[PDB]
Amino acid sequence: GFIGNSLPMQAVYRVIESAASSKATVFITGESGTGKEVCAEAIHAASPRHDKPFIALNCAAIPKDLIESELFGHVKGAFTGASTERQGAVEMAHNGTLMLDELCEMDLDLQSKLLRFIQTGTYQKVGSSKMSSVDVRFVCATNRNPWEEVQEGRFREDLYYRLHVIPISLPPLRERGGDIIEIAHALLGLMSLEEGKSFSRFSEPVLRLFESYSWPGNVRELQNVIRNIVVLNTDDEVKLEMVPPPILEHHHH
Ligand SMILES: Nc1ncnc2c1ncn2[C@@H]1O[C@H](COP(=O)(O)OP(=O)(O)OP(=O)(O)O)[C@@H](O)[C@H]1O
Repeated sequence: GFIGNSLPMQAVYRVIESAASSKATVFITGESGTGKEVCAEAIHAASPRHDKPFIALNCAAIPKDLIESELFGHVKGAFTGASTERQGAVEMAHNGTLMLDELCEMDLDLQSKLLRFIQTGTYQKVGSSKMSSVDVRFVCATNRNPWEEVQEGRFREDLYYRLHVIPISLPPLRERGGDIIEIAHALLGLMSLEEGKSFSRFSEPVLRLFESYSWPGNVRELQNVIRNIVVLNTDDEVKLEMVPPPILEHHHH
Protein backbone atom coordinates (compact mmCIF):
# COMPACT_ATOMS: atom_id res chain seq x y z
CA GLY A 1 0.00 0.00 0.00
CA PHE A 2 2.93 2.39 -0.24
CA ILE A 3 2.36 5.15 -2.73
CA GLY A 4 5.18 7.44 -3.70
CA ASN A 5 8.37 7.65 -5.75
CA SER A 6 10.09 10.37 -3.75
CA LEU A 7 13.82 10.14 -2.99
CA PRO A 8 13.41 9.45 0.77
CA MET A 9 10.68 6.86 0.17
CA GLN A 10 12.83 5.05 -2.39
CA ALA A 11 15.45 4.78 0.33
CA VAL A 12 12.80 3.25 2.60
CA TYR A 13 11.88 0.81 -0.18
CA ARG A 14 15.52 -0.26 -0.52
CA VAL A 15 15.62 -1.07 3.19
CA ILE A 16 12.44 -3.09 2.85
CA GLU A 17 13.67 -4.97 -0.22
CA SER A 18 16.93 -5.96 1.44
CA ALA A 19 15.73 -6.62 5.00
CA ALA A 20 12.43 -8.40 4.24
CA SER A 21 14.06 -11.75 3.49
CA SER A 22 15.96 -11.59 6.88
CA LYS A 23 14.20 -12.46 10.15
CA ALA A 24 15.89 -9.34 11.56
CA THR A 25 13.59 -7.11 13.59
CA VAL A 26 12.70 -3.86 11.81
CA PHE A 27 12.12 -0.85 14.07
CA ILE A 28 10.02 1.92 12.52
CA THR A 29 9.90 5.49 13.76
CA GLY A 30 8.30 8.63 12.36
CA GLU A 31 5.73 11.23 13.10
CA SER A 32 2.09 10.37 13.68
CA GLY A 33 0.33 9.33 10.51
CA THR A 34 3.46 8.58 8.45
CA GLY A 35 2.47 5.02 7.49
CA LYS A 36 4.30 2.78 9.97
CA GLU A 37 1.72 -0.06 9.71
CA VAL A 38 1.71 0.18 5.90
CA CYS A 39 5.48 -0.04 6.05
CA ALA A 40 5.32 -3.10 8.33
CA GLU A 41 2.88 -4.86 6.01
CA ALA A 42 5.15 -4.10 3.03
CA ILE A 43 8.01 -5.83 4.86
CA HIS A 44 5.75 -8.84 5.40
CA ALA A 45 4.64 -8.87 1.76
CA ALA A 46 8.24 -8.77 0.51
CA SER A 47 9.33 -11.55 2.89
CA PRO A 48 9.20 -15.33 2.40
CA ARG A 49 6.36 -15.39 4.93
CA HIS A 50 4.10 -13.19 2.79
CA ASP A 51 1.42 -15.90 2.56
CA LYS A 52 1.31 -16.40 6.37
CA PRO A 53 -0.43 -14.03 8.81
CA PHE A 54 0.49 -10.43 9.36
CA ILE A 55 -0.80 -9.48 12.79
CA ALA A 56 -0.71 -5.92 14.09
CA LEU A 57 -0.89 -5.46 17.87
CA ASN A 58 -2.10 -1.83 17.97
CA CYS A 59 -1.11 -0.92 21.51
CA ALA A 60 -2.65 2.58 21.34
CA ALA A 61 -6.03 0.95 20.58
CA ILE A 62 -5.97 -1.61 23.42
CA PRO A 63 -6.58 -0.60 27.05
CA LYS A 64 -3.11 -0.44 28.61
CA ASP A 65 -3.72 -2.97 31.33
CA LEU A 66 -5.12 -5.45 28.76
CA ILE A 67 -2.30 -5.36 26.20
CA GLU A 68 -0.74 -8.45 27.90
CA SER A 69 -4.02 -10.34 27.59
CA GLU A 70 -4.41 -9.30 23.98
CA LEU A 71 -0.81 -10.25 23.07
CA PHE A 72 -0.37 -13.50 25.06
CA GLY A 73 -3.98 -14.55 25.69
CA HIS A 74 -5.42 -15.53 29.07
CA VAL A 75 -7.04 -18.47 30.82
CA LYS A 76 -10.63 -18.18 32.08
CA GLY A 77 -10.77 -16.36 35.39
CA ALA A 78 -7.24 -14.97 35.12
CA PHE A 79 -8.58 -11.58 36.19
CA THR A 80 -11.93 -9.97 36.89
CA GLY A 81 -13.17 -9.60 33.31
CA ALA A 82 -11.60 -12.86 32.00
CA SER A 83 -14.97 -14.42 31.17
CA THR A 84 -13.56 -16.81 28.57
CA GLU A 85 -10.19 -18.23 27.64
CA ARG A 86 -8.56 -15.93 25.04
CA GLN A 87 -6.12 -16.76 22.23
CA GLY A 88 -3.28 -14.23 22.08
CA ALA A 89 -2.05 -12.29 19.05
CA VAL A 90 1.21 -14.27 19.31
CA GLU A 91 -0.66 -17.46 18.33
CA MET A 92 -2.43 -15.68 15.47
CA ALA A 93 0.99 -14.60 14.15
CA HIS A 94 2.73 -17.99 14.24
CA ASN A 95 4.86 -18.61 11.13
CA GLY A 96 4.15 -15.00 10.08
CA THR A 97 4.94 -11.43 11.08
CA LEU A 98 3.95 -9.70 14.32
CA MET A 99 3.86 -5.88 14.37
CA LEU A 100 4.27 -4.40 17.86
CA ASP A 101 2.67 -1.05 16.98
CA GLU A 102 3.08 1.87 19.36
CA LEU A 103 4.89 -0.48 21.73
CA CYS A 104 6.07 2.40 23.95
CA GLU A 105 2.52 2.30 25.28
CA MET A 106 3.33 -0.96 27.07
CA ASP A 107 3.80 -0.61 30.82
CA LEU A 108 7.14 -1.63 32.37
CA ASP A 109 5.79 -4.92 33.77
CA LEU A 110 4.61 -6.00 30.28
CA GLN A 111 7.93 -4.87 28.80
CA SER A 112 9.71 -7.24 31.22
CA LYS A 113 7.67 -10.17 29.82
CA LEU A 114 8.07 -8.97 26.23
CA LEU A 115 11.85 -9.13 26.71
CA ARG A 116 11.59 -12.91 27.17
CA PHE A 117 9.19 -13.35 24.33
CA ILE A 118 11.20 -11.52 21.72
CA GLN A 119 14.33 -13.59 22.51
CA THR A 120 12.82 -17.08 22.29
CA GLY A 121 9.21 -16.85 21.17
CA THR A 122 8.27 -18.27 24.60
CA TYR A 123 5.25 -16.95 26.46
CA GLN A 124 2.58 -17.78 29.04
CA LYS A 125 -1.12 -16.96 28.86
CA VAL A 126 -2.15 -14.53 31.58
CA GLY A 127 -3.13 -16.57 34.63
CA SER A 128 -1.12 -19.67 33.73
CA SER A 129 2.38 -20.99 34.36
CA LYS A 130 2.31 -23.20 31.24
CA MET A 131 4.84 -22.18 28.56
CA SER A 132 4.29 -22.23 24.80
CA SER A 133 6.26 -20.77 21.91
CA VAL A 134 5.68 -19.38 18.43
CA ASP A 135 7.76 -18.52 15.36
CA VAL A 136 7.27 -14.80 14.52
CA ARG A 137 9.28 -12.15 12.70
CA PHE A 138 8.99 -8.81 14.48
CA VAL A 139 8.37 -5.33 13.21
CA CYS A 140 8.14 -2.56 15.86
CA ALA A 141 6.83 0.97 15.50
CA THR A 142 6.47 4.07 17.62
CA ASN A 143 5.54 7.76 17.27
CA ARG A 144 7.72 8.52 20.31
CA ASN A 145 11.41 9.27 20.39
CA PRO A 146 12.59 5.87 21.68
CA TRP A 147 15.86 7.13 23.02
CA GLU A 148 13.93 9.75 25.01
CA GLU A 149 11.58 7.03 26.30
CA VAL A 150 14.59 5.05 27.51
CA GLN A 151 16.28 8.12 29.02
CA GLU A 152 13.17 9.04 31.02
CA GLY A 153 12.82 5.46 32.31
CA ARG A 154 9.55 4.65 30.50
CA PHE A 155 11.01 1.99 28.16
CA ARG A 156 13.53 -0.69 29.01
CA GLU A 157 17.01 -0.20 27.59
CA ASP A 158 17.76 -3.92 27.22
CA LEU A 159 14.52 -4.44 25.30
CA TYR A 160 15.14 -1.44 23.00
CA TYR A 161 18.61 -2.59 21.92
CA ARG A 162 17.41 -6.09 21.10
CA LEU A 163 14.56 -4.71 18.98
CA HIS A 164 16.33 -1.83 17.30
CA VAL A 165 18.17 -3.85 14.64
CA ILE A 166 17.06 -2.61 11.21
CA PRO A 167 15.71 0.95 11.70
CA ILE A 168 13.41 2.73 9.29
CA SER A 169 12.79 6.45 9.92
CA LEU A 170 9.80 7.34 7.75
CA PRO A 171 10.03 10.78 6.17
CA PRO A 172 7.30 13.23 7.13
CA LEU A 173 4.83 13.91 4.36
CA ARG A 174 6.08 17.50 3.97
CA GLU A 175 9.48 16.13 2.81
CA ARG A 176 8.05 13.69 0.19
CA GLY A 177 7.99 15.72 -2.99
CA GLY A 178 5.54 14.50 -5.60
CA ASP A 179 4.21 11.91 -3.19
CA ILE A 180 1.78 14.36 -1.57
CA ILE A 181 -0.24 14.82 -4.75
CA GLU A 182 0.24 11.14 -5.76
CA ILE A 183 -1.27 9.98 -2.43
CA ALA A 184 -3.91 12.70 -2.64
CA HIS A 185 -5.08 11.42 -6.04
CA ALA A 186 -5.20 7.82 -4.86
CA LEU A 187 -7.25 8.94 -1.83
CA LEU A 188 -9.58 10.94 -4.04
CA GLY A 189 -10.39 7.78 -5.97
CA LEU A 190 -10.74 5.64 -2.83
CA MET A 191 -12.95 8.14 -1.01
CA SER A 192 -15.02 8.61 -4.18
CA LEU A 193 -15.73 4.87 -4.15
CA GLU A 194 -16.53 4.95 -0.42
CA GLU A 195 -18.98 7.91 -0.86
CA GLY A 196 -20.39 7.10 -4.30
CA LYS A 197 -18.83 10.19 -5.92
CA SER A 198 -16.43 10.84 -8.85
CA PHE A 199 -13.64 13.22 -7.84
CA SER A 200 -10.39 12.98 -9.81
CA ARG A 201 -8.62 16.35 -10.06
CA PHE A 202 -7.36 19.22 -7.94
CA SER A 203 -7.47 22.81 -9.04
CA GLU A 204 -4.15 24.61 -9.37
CA PRO A 205 -4.54 26.60 -6.10
CA VAL A 206 -5.33 23.37 -4.26
CA LEU A 207 -2.30 21.67 -5.80
CA ARG A 208 -0.15 24.55 -4.63
CA LEU A 209 -1.63 24.60 -1.15
CA PHE A 210 -1.32 20.84 -0.67
CA GLU A 211 2.28 20.83 -1.89
CA SER A 212 3.38 23.67 0.45
CA TYR A 213 1.36 22.84 3.57
CA SER A 214 3.37 21.31 6.38
CA TRP A 215 0.94 18.38 7.00
CA PRO A 216 1.69 18.15 10.73
CA GLY A 217 -0.63 15.09 10.82
CA ASN A 218 1.05 13.50 7.75
CA VAL A 219 -0.91 10.96 5.71
CA ARG A 220 -3.74 10.62 8.24
CA GLU A 221 -4.29 14.40 8.09
CA LEU A 222 -4.28 14.19 4.29
CA GLN A 223 -6.82 11.30 4.44
CA ASN A 224 -9.04 13.37 6.75
CA VAL A 225 -8.85 16.42 4.43
CA ILE A 226 -9.75 14.36 1.36
CA ARG A 227 -12.57 12.56 3.21
CA ASN A 228 -13.91 15.92 4.41
CA ILE A 229 -13.93 17.27 0.85
CA VAL A 230 -15.53 14.23 -0.75
CA VAL A 231 -18.21 13.86 1.95
CA LEU A 232 -19.22 17.52 1.78
CA ASN A 233 -19.02 18.23 -1.96
CA THR A 234 -19.98 16.77 -5.35
CA ASP A 235 -17.70 17.71 -8.23
CA ASP A 236 -15.04 16.19 -10.44
CA GLU A 237 -12.48 18.70 -9.10
CA VAL A 238 -11.47 19.84 -5.64
CA LYS A 239 -11.67 23.63 -5.45
CA LEU A 240 -9.98 25.98 -3.01
CA GLU A 241 -13.28 26.87 -1.29
CA MET A 242 -13.66 23.17 -0.38
CA VAL A 243 -10.47 22.92 1.62
CA PRO A 244 -11.41 22.70 5.32
CA PRO A 245 -9.99 24.72 8.26
CA PRO A 246 -7.42 25.25 9.33
CA ILE A 247 -5.25 24.41 6.34
CA LEU A 248 -5.28 27.88 4.74
CA GLU A 249 -5.01 29.89 7.96
CA HIS A 250 -2.14 27.84 9.40
CA HIS A 251 -0.25 27.94 6.14
CA HIS A 252 -0.64 31.77 6.17
CA HIS A 253 1.46 32.06 9.35
N1 LIG B 1 2.56 6.01 1.44
C1 LIG B 1 1.23 5.82 1.57
N2 LIG B 1 0.44 5.64 0.50
C2 LIG B 1 -0.89 5.47 0.59
N3 LIG B 1 -1.54 5.41 1.76
C3 LIG B 1 -0.85 5.56 2.92
C4 LIG B 1 0.58 5.76 2.91
N4 LIG B 1 1.01 5.86 4.19
C5 LIG B 1 -0.10 5.76 4.93
N5 LIG B 1 -1.21 5.54 4.20
C6 LIG B 1 -2.58 5.36 4.74
O1 LIG B 1 -2.65 6.17 5.92
C7 LIG B 1 -3.35 5.51 6.98
C8 LIG B 1 -2.39 5.55 8.17
O2 LIG B 1 -1.39 4.53 7.95
P1 LIG B 1 -0.69 3.72 9.16
O3 LIG B 1 -1.78 3.22 10.10
O4 LIG B 1 0.25 2.87 8.45
O5 LIG B 1 0.05 4.95 9.90
P2 LIG B 1 0.86 5.05 11.29
O6 LIG B 1 2.17 5.75 11.03
O7 LIG B 1 0.96 3.65 11.87
O8 LIG B 1 0.01 6.26 12.00
P3 LIG B 1 -1.42 6.56 12.75
O9 LIG B 1 -0.79 6.44 14.13
O10 LIG B 1 -2.03 7.96 12.42
O11 LIG B 1 -2.37 5.41 12.43
C9 LIG B 1 -3.70 4.15 6.42
O12 LIG B 1 -5.11 4.17 5.98
C10 LIG B 1 -2.79 3.94 5.22
O13 LIG B 1 -3.32 3.17 4.12
